Amino acid sequence: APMGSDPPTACCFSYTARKLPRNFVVDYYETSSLCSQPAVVFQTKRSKQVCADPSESWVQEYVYDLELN
Amino acid sequence: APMGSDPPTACCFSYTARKLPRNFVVDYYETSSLCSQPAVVFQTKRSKQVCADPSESWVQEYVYDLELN
Repeated sequence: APMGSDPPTACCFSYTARKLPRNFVVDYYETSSLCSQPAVVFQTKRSKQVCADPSESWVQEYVYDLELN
Repeated sequence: APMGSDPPTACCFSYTARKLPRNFVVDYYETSSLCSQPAVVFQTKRSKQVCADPSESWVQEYVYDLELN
């Protein structure tokens, strides 16, 4: 059926500059795909969501910890 | 006070390919600014929002009509 048209896309334009302490990341969220530059988004406690360069190994590590417990 | 962190940004990655008939644009919405590539978003009746290249004169014209009545 006629699906949506072509809305924008929540793509990160940059990233923070400090690794969020595990005590500051209760969850996370990934970007879209349309834009050729997706990224991982960490959800904290006194903020909302923070973009993170997947190129930083610590980002992949925190994601793994979130996949576990 | 401690504002938000650095959430993603609703930036358009592309644009439709056909001018939306005036009978298909009851309103519109502009993108953010963080990303060096903002754009205008038209709100239709059987969709939601559609990105549009501000380089197309018809896009600037429809925006003017929306600023009037």
